[PDB]
Amino acid sequence: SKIIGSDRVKRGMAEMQKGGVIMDVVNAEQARIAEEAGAVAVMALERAGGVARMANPKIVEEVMNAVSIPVMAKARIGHITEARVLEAMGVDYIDESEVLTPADEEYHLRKDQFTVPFVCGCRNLGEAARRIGEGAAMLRTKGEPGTGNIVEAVRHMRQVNSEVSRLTVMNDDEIMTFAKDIGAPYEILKQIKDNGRLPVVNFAAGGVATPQDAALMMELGADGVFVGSGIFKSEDPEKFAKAIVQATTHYQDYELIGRLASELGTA
Amino acid sequence: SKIIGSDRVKRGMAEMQKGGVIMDVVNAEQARIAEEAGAVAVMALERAGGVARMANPKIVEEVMNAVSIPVMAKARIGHITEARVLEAMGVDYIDESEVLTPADEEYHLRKDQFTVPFVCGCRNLGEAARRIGEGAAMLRTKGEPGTGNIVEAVRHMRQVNSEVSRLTVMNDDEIMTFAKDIGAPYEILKQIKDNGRLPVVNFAAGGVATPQDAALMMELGADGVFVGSGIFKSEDPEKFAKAIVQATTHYQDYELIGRLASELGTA
Amino acid sequence: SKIIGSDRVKRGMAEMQKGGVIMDVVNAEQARIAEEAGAVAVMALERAGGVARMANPKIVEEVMNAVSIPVMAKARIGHITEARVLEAMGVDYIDESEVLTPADEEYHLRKDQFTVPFVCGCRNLGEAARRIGEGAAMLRTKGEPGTGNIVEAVRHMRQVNSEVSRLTVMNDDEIMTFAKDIGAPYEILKQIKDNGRLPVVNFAAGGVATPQDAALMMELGADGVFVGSGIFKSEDPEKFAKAIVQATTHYQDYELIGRLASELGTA
Amino acid sequence: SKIIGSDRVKRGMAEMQKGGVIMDVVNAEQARIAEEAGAVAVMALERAGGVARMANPKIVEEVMNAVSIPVMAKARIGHITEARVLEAMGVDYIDESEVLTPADEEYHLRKDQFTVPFVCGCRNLGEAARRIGEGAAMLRTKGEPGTGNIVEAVRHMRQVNSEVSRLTVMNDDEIMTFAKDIGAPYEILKQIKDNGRLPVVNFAAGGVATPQDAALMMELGADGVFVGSGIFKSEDPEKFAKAIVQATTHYQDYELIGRLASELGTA
Amino acid sequence: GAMKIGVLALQGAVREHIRHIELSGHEGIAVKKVEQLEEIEGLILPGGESTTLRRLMNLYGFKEALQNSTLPMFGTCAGLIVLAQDIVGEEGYLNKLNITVQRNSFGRQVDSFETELDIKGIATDIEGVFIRAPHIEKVGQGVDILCKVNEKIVAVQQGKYLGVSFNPELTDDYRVTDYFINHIVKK
Amino acid sequence: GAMKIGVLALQGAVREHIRHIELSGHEGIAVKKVEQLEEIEGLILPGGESTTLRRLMNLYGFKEALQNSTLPMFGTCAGLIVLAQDIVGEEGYLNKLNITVQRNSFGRQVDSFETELDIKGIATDIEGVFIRAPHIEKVGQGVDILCKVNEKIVAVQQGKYLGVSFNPELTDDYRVTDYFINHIVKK
Ligand SMILES: NC(=O)CC[C@H](N)C(=O)O
Ligand SMILES: NC(=O)CC[C@H](N)C(=O)O
Repeated sequence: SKIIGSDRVKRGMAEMQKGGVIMDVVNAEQARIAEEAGAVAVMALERAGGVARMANPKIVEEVMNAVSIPVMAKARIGHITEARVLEAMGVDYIDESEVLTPADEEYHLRKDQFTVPFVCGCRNLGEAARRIGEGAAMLRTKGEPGTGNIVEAVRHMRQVNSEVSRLTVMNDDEIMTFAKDIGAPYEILKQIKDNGRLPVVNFAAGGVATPQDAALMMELGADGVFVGSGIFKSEDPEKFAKAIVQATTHYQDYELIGRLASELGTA
Repeated sequence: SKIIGSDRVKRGMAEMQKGGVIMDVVNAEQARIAEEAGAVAVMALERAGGVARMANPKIVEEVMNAVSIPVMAKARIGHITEARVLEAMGVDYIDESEVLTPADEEYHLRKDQFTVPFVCGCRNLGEAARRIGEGAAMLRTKGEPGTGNIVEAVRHMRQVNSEVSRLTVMNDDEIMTFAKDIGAPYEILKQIKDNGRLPVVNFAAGGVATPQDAALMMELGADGVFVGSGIFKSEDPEKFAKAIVQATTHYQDYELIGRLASELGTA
Repeated sequence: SKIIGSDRVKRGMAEMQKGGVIMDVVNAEQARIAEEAGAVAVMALERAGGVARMANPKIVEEVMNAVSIPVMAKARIGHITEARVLEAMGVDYIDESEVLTPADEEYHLRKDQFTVPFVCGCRNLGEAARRIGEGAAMLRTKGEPGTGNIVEAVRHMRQVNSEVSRLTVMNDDEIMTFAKDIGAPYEILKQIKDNGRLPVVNFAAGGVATPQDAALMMELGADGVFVGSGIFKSEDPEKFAKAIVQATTHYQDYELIGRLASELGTA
Repeated sequence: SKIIGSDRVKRGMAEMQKGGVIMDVVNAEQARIAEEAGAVAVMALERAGGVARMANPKIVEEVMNAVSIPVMAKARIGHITEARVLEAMGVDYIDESEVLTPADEEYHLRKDQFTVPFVCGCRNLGEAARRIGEGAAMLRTKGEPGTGNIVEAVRHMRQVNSEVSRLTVMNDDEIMTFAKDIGAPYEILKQIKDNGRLPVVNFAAGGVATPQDAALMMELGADGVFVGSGIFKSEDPEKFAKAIVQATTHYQDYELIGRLASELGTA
Repeated sequence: GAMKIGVLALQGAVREHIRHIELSGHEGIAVKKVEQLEEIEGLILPGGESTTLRRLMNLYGFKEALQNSTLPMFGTCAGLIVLAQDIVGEEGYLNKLNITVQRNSFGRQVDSFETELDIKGIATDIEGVFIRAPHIEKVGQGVDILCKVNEKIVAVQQGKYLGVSFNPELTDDYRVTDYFINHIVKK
Repeated sequence: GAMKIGVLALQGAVREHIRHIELSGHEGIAVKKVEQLEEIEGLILPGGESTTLRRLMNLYGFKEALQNSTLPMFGTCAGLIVLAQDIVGEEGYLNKLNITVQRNSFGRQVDSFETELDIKGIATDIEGVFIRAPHIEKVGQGVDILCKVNEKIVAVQQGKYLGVSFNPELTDDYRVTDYFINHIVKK
């Protein structure tokens, strides 16, 4: 028939997204550059100074009508009606983002009620498994957004990777208490060990600011790169985004990465 | 065909056991009294003085061949081969009992690998849900065995009952973190809320020593009573067990309970 | 020529020892029973009451001349001349045993200087790797000797097994600090990951007292069983040792284990 | 044939570098001054104000094409692709530098995978042995870069020197736990005691700012001097660098050092 | 016997296509450089973002190398777009399939779906997953129409070229890659 | 083609023998019950404690089943002792090899060693490991003496039976098991 909303579709939308970089975008003209630079998707957003909300539907529609690649918008943590409004607009992905000020400091969104896939941040296997249990269809590292410092992205990626690698070879008798120790749903950990890998795609997000530490994320095991607004803080955002795409796709051609870094020259 | 080992069979063996009392037994002649007194099953066992193990298979077979009601034996916590040996003997139920000295102070048994149903002790919804996730097919209160003090049985029963009643009417948005707070499998809590009751039978066990606090357990919401060796510590174990059966089945005929208590007269 | 003392010979003496049980022995007549019961080796020893030393060479020679299976003796921790004297007598294995009162509370023996293989106790991958680095050619669990309580043996076995399983699939970038975290030689951890298994044989030792928890050790991943003097504390030590051998070799024939347990009947 | 990448070549590149000073450099003309002043190598770099990264390959190539002496560049801690890009450019040495913002706050680089030798900072024998185990082919003191205060360089040099001198005469029985106490690979400590000296070259780095405390480093046991801002923050970098070279090579001609100090006269 | 099949590893679900190649009894090669094209006997253009894939192919000589290559090709979503001669609203890329294809014919991801597909010559119950999938608007001469959904065709085959709008690599059913390798590359 | 070879998994280095069987291109079966003897075409009596091995075989019908079995056998240390017809100081067990063997001819473990062995018909540089190994005192009619060490023979072959005093399973050299499977079981 038409099995719309099945978990396989939700997570396949992101599983056939790996290998590329999603750069965020403020206006239509930046989305043009992002599309023509090789981005696999754009993160439509509007902007320690106040309270961050959803980006106005007008600006999200402006970004949507300008590109043919998928556009994803950010919603507040646990904000039901915000995610519902973003779903009504046809947004391809909602980021239950901790970057925006949360709306429910205790309970996350009920992501399995929606027909639009969600992406959430994680710092260890516990948070990742909890987000998956709540219905998330994609994962990224929390990192340190707006700092250009890759330390937190590396830490979170390595932590979750080491924990899932431990679980893939962990005794069946010890899994339950393990789920009790990291505060994770037990059936999800059993499914992790059965499949042998993380049941969903985990991207890198946060301190990515150069092609070097963009290729480093793929070298470390990430499936893709979430890049912030630093692209449009350089002297040439077009060449910067192009170099980020090149370094993300060919993360082991070191002479290519060196040339791309030589071309760029900003903070 | 022959769908043997399905979870429904495991937990139905105990679901069509509620309303009766299971008293433990040391030898065949005590099992005779237990059967002819109205017990629904017997707990075969051998004996702060040392380390408690499995009751010798010889004594378990002696108890088995003496009665037609189901006989259940106790195995050490996390003891794989002990539970396997009890399974090979055809024992109807294995009690992953904390009364015996544990064998794995960290990890419980992998109960879903066995084809024999298990019964485990619990003190709150967390431990109960963890035991269910590990594959337990029956639950009882930990209580205070060997003391005749009903305080702990009452406390555990009331705690688990209040927690499951809270979960039956708890918001769907709040369940996940709830499972994180009590350290319980999340899908099991969702199934609890969906079914509206505890997915398995919960008996009382511990301080039961008189017909009064045996009927009190049924008044509190328990489905049955686990009675220890105190029956054979009275002047007339036959009349004592008969009165316990009567008070368990008619836990609201207060004049009957009064007469039965008047008949008995020991510690 | 005659490559005597090579590490492969030291650890092969124990690698072709797995699958059997080594029971300790006090006098020649107990060693007769141990040999004729199926033991793979005997632990010659003499005896919270004082200071434990080496068993008198006279009693070790008495045990040696009575059996054709290998005999191993216990030496104090870090006691150089004690291990040297045991080596001069031709003892097949020296147990740098924490059961005896240590001689060097800071530094263990320099085991790679000897031509006789050593066996040491461990509770985690750290202690095991440290003992291997010092030159140990065999490992056992510290457990709780003289208590009959299997809890500590289970805990140590599961801990070391889970840690080595984690290391076999651990990222190459993370191993070094891992060795820093558990206090282990780094090259030994690299060799563990390269070989895919623990580079030496790890036996169970301590709370083993029944055939059930003797087969449980093999079920858990142990390669063999170290049994204490409890064998000669029963009514029939011959049948007890025979049943321990049977349960160690066929640790998954549960009806056989049940019959052997039915035969035995002591504390 | 062509045994390229052998550890002896890696560490010989630095072993035949001792006795001279490596001063860092920003642009080609400063590398000209460094070469014409007697420097044995230059440290190409670009710049508590932000996050420090790799120096742009363009500026590294500008420094490379300007001098015939070896040029070394700095990479972030644990930054795989950064060190790989510096390796692809032919840089003679990569400094896994703690001065730059790290990229992996937990795990250092896997230096033995590279064919280019690495230099790392250390403050005691523990850190030095850990860096050597990870594959470092040169060591320097962490010091206090950018302060001109020699206290930390003296402290680190004296600490590592006293610890290696202790290890050279330390009992063979006590080394293992020693490696456990300082958190160091045990085989590396055994190799240290066998060779009688540190298996690699240890330079001074940090508070070097005058010819006096540049000759003091050689007097203390250092094999060379890493100079940061001590030259390119004075009024006359040419004469300053020349005097530093002279004082480094003749660290015991005190009248010469006095004359060189009389010539110089800035902060 | 064991054939080496290449998957364009520039972007997209390359691991799934390599797994499905390994399920058919052959070896998979994730091709990122043009030289590797000389080592494979067949190429699979995997599912991903057609814009990113075009931008990556235009920058490493992949467009000229694949426009002149005599290698048989199997394009899924995006790969079908890359293989087409014409694209509604845009321009054709590799010009391998004499068809006109429109991108994102259905709704966005909130309108992606799964279904059963009866592909002519393969199977009657292929598990097709459509994720913002295109549809083939028009066919040329010599293009066999293998499968359509609501008069909108989604699976075609022209000689040694195979194009599908759905992504079979996301499922456990590997019959499409098996058919491609055994009846196109092996011909 | 792929032959199933059994290793007596009662006690001893069974994992090493199974690994060496897998290195020769065949499947290994760790036999613990008599019934499994009906599923293998060859048997390896692994190295271990001959006393424990005898006690285990005497208790599950293994002695009677193997004394009457027509299966070819490869005995290492202990296995050679079990296969012998006579044992100095004791009594013969399976009575398969017409030889007289003495247990623990060398010193104890403080006298175990490694060496190079030139086995007649296999290789000239077999890596032999002797761990309290026995030696064959006397041979009968029809017993080929394949290898001797210090005038004390340690490797013999009688028809479909192969006996060695050393343990090749502890090394990475699998030529002995390969020879056994390809020139004794395959005959
Ligand atoms: N392949 C996909 O993910 C479908 C959407 C994509 N933008 C395309 O049409 O090529
Ligand atoms: N196989 C071995 O470990 C050698 C010693 C053993 N007791 C025997 O002679 O059989």
